[PDB]
Amino acid sequence: ITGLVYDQRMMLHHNMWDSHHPELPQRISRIFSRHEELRLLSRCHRIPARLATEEELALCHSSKHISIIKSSEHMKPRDLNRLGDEYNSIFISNESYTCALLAAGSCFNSAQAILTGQVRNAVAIVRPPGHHAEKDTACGFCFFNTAALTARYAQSITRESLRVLIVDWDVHHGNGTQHIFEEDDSVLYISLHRYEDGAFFPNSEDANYDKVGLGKGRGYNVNIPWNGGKMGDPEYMAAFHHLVMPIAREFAPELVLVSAGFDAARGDPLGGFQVTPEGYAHLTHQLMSLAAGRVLIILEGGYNLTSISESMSMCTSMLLGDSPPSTPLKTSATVSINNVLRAHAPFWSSLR
Amino acid sequence: XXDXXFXK
Ligand SMILES: [K+]
Ligand SMILES: [K+]
Ligand SMILES: [Zn+2]
Repeated sequence: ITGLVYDQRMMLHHNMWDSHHPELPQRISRIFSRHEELRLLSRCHRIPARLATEEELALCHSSKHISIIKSSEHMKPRDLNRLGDEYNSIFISNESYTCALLAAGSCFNSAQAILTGQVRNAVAIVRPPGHHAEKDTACGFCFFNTAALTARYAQSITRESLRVLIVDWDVHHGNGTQHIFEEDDSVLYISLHRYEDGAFFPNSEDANYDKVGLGKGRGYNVNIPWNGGKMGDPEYMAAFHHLVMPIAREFAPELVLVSAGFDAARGDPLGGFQVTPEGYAHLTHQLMSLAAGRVLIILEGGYNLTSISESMSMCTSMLLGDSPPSTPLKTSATVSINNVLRAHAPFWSSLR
Repeated sequence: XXDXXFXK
């Protein structure tokens, strides 16, 4: 059985000064509608949304950060503008905190449904996104790091050191996820992202291939950065073939979380890449060979409404067991993949 | 508009 969580209340988070800001309420309703149209919704077990608790947010975030975002629930517009402007790329409304709680709690219920055996896998149609949120700050349209929190929540109901793989295929580097787990060998973070030597958001060398983790976490952070090319299905398939899947098999995770942004999709106004819905289906199908199929797909970014609706629907089709649907790499993608292989061969025998 | 992620 495949689980699905979606709650229209997450649409209430909005940009009161710029109604055309790309992190649109209708991102999630358009994805949900397309699941209905393609007759995928009726094939899924509907998992209820819920609010994360503040205790659960403290799995990854400081009490100061939690209390600041919480206080925005009661702010007047001038103070919402001032607070949001203190962060890198954040807008806040009075509903933002609640929606961020619903996004996280929905993913907790999905992870719980998988780990109690109610469903084999699941998809979470949630906003605002999470992967740029840091322990102490909001960032990049994200308030709390939903995927990072879900990994810790999964560990909290099974084994403190349960091996969790987070694959972040949003076109942006998940700086927050990397940092939260950078010293941790129980959570393997693998990010593919446009990088452009730091010109692409989040504009930090933290996203480069030589950032491999720290302390006992050394080797458990895998950055696959793209430079100088409009990447697409061939490049993402090659990165999965040479890097993501061999490393993941060696790690042997018990749960796979996908930070599934769809802004590397053909048509995305921010990403500039051309991964197709069929491409995302093949990526999902490969991940389903891990963790006895225990895969939770969490919406992150993705800003072309048609693109994200078709792409995420294709992912759910794969989770449901449908057959996957039916080219040389850009030369700089070969360079990137080889750079990551050189960086990580000391840690993963499958790369030697 | 000086928003890092939108490049606007
Ligand atoms: K990413
Ligand atoms: K890690
Ligand atoms: Zn993104």
